[PDB]
Amino acid sequence: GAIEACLSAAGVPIDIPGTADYERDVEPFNIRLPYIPTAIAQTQTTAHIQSAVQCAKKLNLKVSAKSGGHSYASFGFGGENGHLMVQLDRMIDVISYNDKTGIAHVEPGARLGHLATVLNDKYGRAISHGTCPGVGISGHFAHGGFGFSSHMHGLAVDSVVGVTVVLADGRIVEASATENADLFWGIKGAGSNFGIVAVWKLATFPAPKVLTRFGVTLNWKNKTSALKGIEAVEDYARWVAPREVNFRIGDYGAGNPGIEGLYYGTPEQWRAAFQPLLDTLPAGYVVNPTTSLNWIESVLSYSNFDHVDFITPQPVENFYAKSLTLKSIKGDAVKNFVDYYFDVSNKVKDRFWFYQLDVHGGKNSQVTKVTNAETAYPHRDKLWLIQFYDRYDNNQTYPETSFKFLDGWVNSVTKALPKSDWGMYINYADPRMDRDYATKVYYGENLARLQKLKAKFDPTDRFYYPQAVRPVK
Ligand SMILES: *Cc1cc2c(nc3c(=O)[nH]c(=O)nc-3n2C[C@H](O)[C@H](O)[C@H](O)COP(=O)(O)OP(=O)(O)OC[C@H]2O[C@@H](n3cnc4c(N)ncnc43)[C@H](O)[C@@H]2O)c(*)c1C
Ligand SMILES: *[C@@H]1O[C@H](CO)[C@@H](O[C@@H]2O[C@H](CO)[C@@H](O)[C@H](O)[C@H]2NC(C)=O)[C@H](O)[C@H]1NC(C)=O
Ligand SMILES: [K+]
Ligand SMILES: [Zn+2]
Ligand SMILES: [Zn+2]
Ligand SMILES: [Zn+2]
Repeated sequence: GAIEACLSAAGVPIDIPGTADYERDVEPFNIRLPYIPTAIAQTQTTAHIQSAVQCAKKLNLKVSAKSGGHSYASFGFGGENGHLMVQLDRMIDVISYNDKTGIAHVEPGARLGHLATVLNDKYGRAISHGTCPGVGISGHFAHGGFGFSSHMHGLAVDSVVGVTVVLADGRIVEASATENADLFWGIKGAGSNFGIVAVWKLATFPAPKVLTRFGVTLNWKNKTSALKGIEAVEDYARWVAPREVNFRIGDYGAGNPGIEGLYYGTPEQWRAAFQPLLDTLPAGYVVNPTTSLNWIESVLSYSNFDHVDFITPQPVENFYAKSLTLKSIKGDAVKNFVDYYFDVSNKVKDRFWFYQLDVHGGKNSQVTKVTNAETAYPHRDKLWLIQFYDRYDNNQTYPETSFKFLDGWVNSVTKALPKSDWGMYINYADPRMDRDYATKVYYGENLARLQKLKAKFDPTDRFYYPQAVRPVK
């Protein structure tokens, strides 16, 4: 067909329907949302990426990059059938490392586990990114990237010092603080909007030698306990929590909430740093035993797998997810949250679900040392990052009536807050919002600048997906 012929003439490898490569590359991480691209360009070089974009232009197609394919909305496909899909996951190398500056150049199909493995094993270096080893560098870094080092060292995006980008017109350009700084600003938080990143240029830190994983089983058996407890954790997060502590409250057992965390220091140093919160928690919590880790052991520890060096996709899932970023959860917000928690959520027994309340902001959070004005990322004024997750078996159909579960929980918080108090996080992409509403909540106070930037770098909407920023001049 026209697109196949076009790709072939340009020397761009293409997946053939019916082959193993096609079957692998076309599989969404969220099998709730499969999409059928018109063709899959399995790129090996920056030139292939540029050729693919060129082919999209001449055949008037929409083009979408897929890196680790972890988009909760399958946006790597385009969020709909019929795009040219630029499949990036064979481009996995740390192109170069500079031992004078600590800057690594990295290909856009490297997964977080593979990246961490190469930087640590080969160079003794580390970056602050997410926990899941199969996640793509590109989708992740482009929109933020939060994990168990973000309090200490900031977002994955905060490591970005430069990018090589393929634009909607197929030109290759460099972006950094001193070259195309407007484009650089957009890539660092809304990067799916402005081109396909071909090379990430990343600042690293020495791989930590002394880390302690900690956990506390909270044992909140009623509404009172959970209200008092979430309050105690916010206060600590807002005012006390030292730089070295990274943690969240999570519940993976429909009523068995815990704190899990990573501390930059010894077990004794953690205990002293956390003790003020321990003194305010409702009585009946149990401090679980600590685990002493080095950098690469910690990556493995929070993995949920027996290895981390992933160069292929991780097992697919079948789910819906939502998110919230909040200034505070105090007042009616936490009251409504806890009611719903016990009256509704804890009686949902037919599938696996979770929430995570991430300590994202607060006084000593590195995330918060960058303003909303400095990069595309719009949540620098938010203490909490919240994930809600609703997962069925792969052989089951996600039922239409099941959406209202996470919808209800999110509403219970939002109805209690002014609109300026909360947003949503595009790395926990929720496709059940129209283009205008979603970009309002994903990008906050930065949306007006993003729209103007979009009208400069993608006026035709070549990179269209249902939740892309609108080009507005
Ligand atoms: C599946 C999964 C996701 C997780 C997990 N844990 C996370 C955590 O510890 N911290 C977080 O902050 N987020 C976590 N997430 C969510 C993921 O971070 C997001 O789902 C990321 O967006 C995933 O990125 P990726 O795997 O690369 O997703 P894609 O579906 O390929 O792309 C998403 C988005 O990005 C665009 N895009 C891809 N590639 C490029 C390039 N090269 N240039 C520009 N834009 C690109 C896509 O088109 C799409 O729009 C844990 C788990 C298990
Ligand atoms: C919620 O649960 C907690 C403990 O799980 C309750 O506190 C316990 O119950 C009574 C009343 O305070 C005390 O005699 C116990 O010793 C408490 N146990 C612990 C471990 O502290 C609390 O009362 C409950 N709140 C309610 C039911 O409203
Ligand atoms: K198609
Ligand atoms: Zn590897
Ligand atoms: Zn308080
Ligand atoms: Zn293994």
